[PDB]
Amino acid sequence: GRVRTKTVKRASKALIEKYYPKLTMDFQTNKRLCDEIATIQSKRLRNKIAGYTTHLMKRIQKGPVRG
Amino acid sequence: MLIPKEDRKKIYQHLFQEGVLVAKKDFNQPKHEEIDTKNLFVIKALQSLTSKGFVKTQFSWQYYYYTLTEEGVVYLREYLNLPEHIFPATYLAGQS
Amino acid sequence: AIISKKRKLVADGVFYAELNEFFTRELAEEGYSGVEVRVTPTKTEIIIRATKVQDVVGENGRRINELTLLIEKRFKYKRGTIALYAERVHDRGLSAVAQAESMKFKLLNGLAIRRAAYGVVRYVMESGAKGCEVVISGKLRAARAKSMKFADGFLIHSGQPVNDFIETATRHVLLRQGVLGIKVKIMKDPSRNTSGPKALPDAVTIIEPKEEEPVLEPSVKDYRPTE
Amino acid sequence: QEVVIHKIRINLTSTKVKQLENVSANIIKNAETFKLVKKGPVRLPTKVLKISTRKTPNGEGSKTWDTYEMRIHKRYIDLEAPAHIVKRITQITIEPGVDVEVIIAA
RNA sequence: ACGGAAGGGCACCACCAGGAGUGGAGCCUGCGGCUUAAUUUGACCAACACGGGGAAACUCACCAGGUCCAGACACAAUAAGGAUUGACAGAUUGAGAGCUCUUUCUUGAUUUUGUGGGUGGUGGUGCAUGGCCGUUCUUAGUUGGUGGAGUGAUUUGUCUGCUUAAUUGCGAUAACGAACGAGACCUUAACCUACUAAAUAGGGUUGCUGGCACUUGCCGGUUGACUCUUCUUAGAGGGACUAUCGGUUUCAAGCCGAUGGAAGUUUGAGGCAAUAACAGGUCUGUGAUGCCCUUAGACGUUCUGGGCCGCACGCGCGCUACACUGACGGAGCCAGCGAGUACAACCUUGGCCGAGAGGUCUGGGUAAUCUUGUGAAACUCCGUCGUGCUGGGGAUAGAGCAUUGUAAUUAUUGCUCUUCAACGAGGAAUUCCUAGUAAGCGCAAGUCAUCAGCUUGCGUUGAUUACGUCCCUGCCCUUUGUACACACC
Ligand SMILES: [Mg+2]
Ligand SMILES: [Mg+2]
Ligand SMILES: [Mg+2]
Ligand SMILES: [Mg+2]
Ligand SMILES: [Mg+2]
Ligand SMILES: [Mg+2]
Ligand SMILES: [Mg+2]
Ligand SMILES: [Mg+2]
Ligand SMILES: [Mg+2]
Ligand SMILES: [Mg+2]
Ligand SMILES: [Mg+2]
Ligand SMILES: [Mg+2]
Ligand SMILES: [Mg+2]
Ligand SMILES: [Mg+2]
Ligand SMILES: [Mg+2]
Ligand SMILES: [Mg+2]
Ligand SMILES: [Mg+2]
Ligand SMILES: [Mg+2]
Ligand SMILES: [Mg+2]
Ligand SMILES: [Mg+2]
Ligand SMILES: [Mg+2]
Ligand SMILES: [Mg+2]
Ligand SMILES: [Mg+2]
Ligand SMILES: [Mg+2]
Ligand SMILES: [Mg+2]
Ligand SMILES: [Mg+2]
Ligand SMILES: [Mg+2]
Ligand SMILES: [Mg+2]
Ligand SMILES: [Mg+2]
Ligand SMILES: [Mg+2]
Ligand SMILES: [Mg+2]
Ligand SMILES: [Mg+2]
Repeated sequence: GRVRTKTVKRASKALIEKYYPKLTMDFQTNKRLCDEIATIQSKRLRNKIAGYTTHLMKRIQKGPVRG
Repeated sequence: MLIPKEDRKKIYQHLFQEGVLVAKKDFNQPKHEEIDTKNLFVIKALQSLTSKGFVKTQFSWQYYYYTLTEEGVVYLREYLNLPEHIFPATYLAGQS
Repeated sequence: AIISKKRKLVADGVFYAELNEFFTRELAEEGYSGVEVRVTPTKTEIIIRATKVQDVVGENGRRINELTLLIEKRFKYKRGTIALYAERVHDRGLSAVAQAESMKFKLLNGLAIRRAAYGVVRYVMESGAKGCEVVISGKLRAARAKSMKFADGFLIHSGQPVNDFIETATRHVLLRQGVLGIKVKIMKDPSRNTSGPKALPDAVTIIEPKEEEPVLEPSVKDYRPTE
Repeated sequence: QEVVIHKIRINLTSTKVKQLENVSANIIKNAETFKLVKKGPVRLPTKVLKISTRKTPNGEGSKTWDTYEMRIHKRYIDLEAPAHIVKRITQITIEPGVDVEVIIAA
């Protein structure tokens, strides 16, 4: 039952829309980028944000996507 | 209350001398502390003085906090007939 | 004084409860807010945060003095080993206790319930709060009980953000027909909440990227060599 | 003429962590500043002071309980150190909440 | 709102497949009824081992009695040739109570008797109230600002679909932006041969020794030294985000599987937990409290004794059992939560006594130091028993020995010997529960001077059967109908 509610999806969308040249395919590098370029309070939310950012980046790499 | 006048004298002199009391709500105890008399008539005498309008009382967690107002000081001074230039220990300027 | 350390800490807590409730009973007319008990090697300092600091001190500084005396008898302390200190509240609007007592006082003078509650909420959000809420429960102009809610802004309810930001106060008011219950909740500004996190758990801030120019292809900018 | 080492011991208590750890760190830094030999801030099992209590003041309602608790952290420190500097350390850097106690043990 | 109307989803307080049960027996406890001077009372899914309700005194609220004012203050009134107080001894009393009397003696303006008033009340009213908690409701549901439709109550936003544990998202759109709830968040349980460290935790080497072997080795003892942090601790951090891959999905949200992992059910378990509401409970927790009642031979307070435990009967949590997968003897010997004395007397080691409960003498521990490695039970190994209500079961009684207690009879509780009852796996019916789970087993803590068969926690041994459904009982959204709105009671 993992659905990744509003906050992570919106934050990842803004992260991609403002930092696409710096984002990569790897989860760990994007995790460090999420740490440095954004002030996520906790770290579980940070990991979820980085994971959805990686998923959206992979979808973009496959092709162009809506939103 | 029927307080023998010497125990009441002790109550009054200690109260005027330093101004404050606690007087645990627990009645029937043998001796009230730093008074060497029964707590029961300590509480009753302070209640009578408060009814007169000389002691402000404040009950919280069974410790009957007592403080002397200015009219209380005047009444105690006249009753204990002490010279009129001495104030209770509260009035002493023990500031910072 | 020898006692088990866990019991000593429990006694320290119950002593703080002692002091807080006693000061609530006494300095209620003073807009009492809170008490801090600092323990030094020699003195047991007791800082009193209240609104009317100058009246709390009293004429010639006697009131505080007599208050000190009571404590020295309540806990069998020694002269000099304990000393009070009166301090003005940093901002009386933010503190729930002071607002609850003040609007209890306003209720005591027969002021309109709705007017007093809305004035309190307006002042609280004038102080910079990120949300205020007031529950007034009781016999509001009727024999049957009823509860009125006056809220503005947003108030969270779950997670220690309930403990971290929003502060609450509960008070009883005695009237000529019954008792009114007052609950006051204020969610402070998280950015100004020092000594802790400075945002909500789900508050995400993204740094705006810096804009740069890429056209410089060869650009071999030689520096002076060193050896 | 206080050259005799007192092999003194500094122990701590609190219901919180950050202030207690800060006080211990300042104590260790002060000890290092004057070239003091020590045993580090040895951690002690946080004693969980727990009380279970029924929520209903009147017994009516579905059986629902709660558990309030604190933790006490101790983190005692002992020093094979000179006299005056150690005491001066004890009477400085005190934070409300954390309680400092000193045993000479000499 | 309801439907024995429809669509789509959920829930072991529902079911299927099951497990353990309860309901049959005895007992403990809690209700009802009866009885009684009183057998004090409030609750009747969401009352009934609940009010922390394991009450011998106190508790206390009930009953038969006996005390006292702890009736402030103001005024009047007596009154200093006595307002008054107290008492030895006797009658009286249960009392060594000057409570009441016999006599007399003591005491000094605090008092005494009337008015106002005030206090005290586990007195009444939770259908006057607060606060708190419970429940509706563990589900995912609510709300307002501009904007659209309605004269309007209202409605759209809050939805055709698919997905999710989720008003969780993908989206489509007279809706756009938002707020509370959910999630996020904290505690806890894992993983850390990565950091910091440790005589209040452990380990190695080497000392100084004990024994057995004789080869330099094994199992030990020492608060002797040096050294280390793997386990034990606790701080800062790391770690998991469905990561990679393969399927399936308007190819989007997402689902399924495998692999690597410590961990892939939201990683497990929890803590907070929205709007609206109940005439749900609590005046019996509060010096929270409005009103009413009482306020002197008192519904105040205290003392003595009794009761809250009675018993023709019914019901609700449980405990011990009906035995062979067992009972009884020996022997093995394994935990984690705790807790523990100061103005009081706690946790108790160890040494002597006693058969045991227990007693005594000393010594530690205000606590990772001492109880304590809580050497706990179930369990394991070897024997006795041998299908016999039997060596099961241990209720009901008789006698004795001790402990706590001012006080133990109406057996407080523990121990020793004996009688050993019902009980043959328990009808209708009904309860809880899908992994370290249920179940078995005990220990600690709260009640505690003494007392648990209770509760809150902890750990040991540890499964069968699902991994689904709307059939019963309900819950969420939508559509529809209604003569219902105190709403199908
Ligand atoms: Mg929220
Ligand atoms: Mg939450
Ligand atoms: Mg059922
Ligand atoms: Mg079944
Ligand atoms: Mg059974
Ligand atoms: Mg039965
Ligand atoms: Mg029966
Ligand atoms: Mg009865
Ligand atoms: Mg229910
Ligand atoms: Mg009993
Ligand atoms: Mg009695
Ligand atoms: Mg009784
Ligand atoms: Mg009586
Ligand atoms: Mg009462
Ligand atoms: Mg009610
Ligand atoms: Mg709710
Ligand atoms: Mg409109
Ligand atoms: Mg609507
Ligand atoms: Mg380690
Ligand atoms: Mg895929
Ligand atoms: Mg969870
Ligand atoms: Mg009452
Ligand atoms: Mg009474
Ligand atoms: Mg009873
Ligand atoms: Mg029950
Ligand atoms: Mg037998
Ligand atoms: Mg152990
Ligand atoms: Mg037999
Ligand atoms: Mg009980
Ligand atoms: Mg299921
Ligand atoms: Mg009608
Ligand atoms: Mg009908």
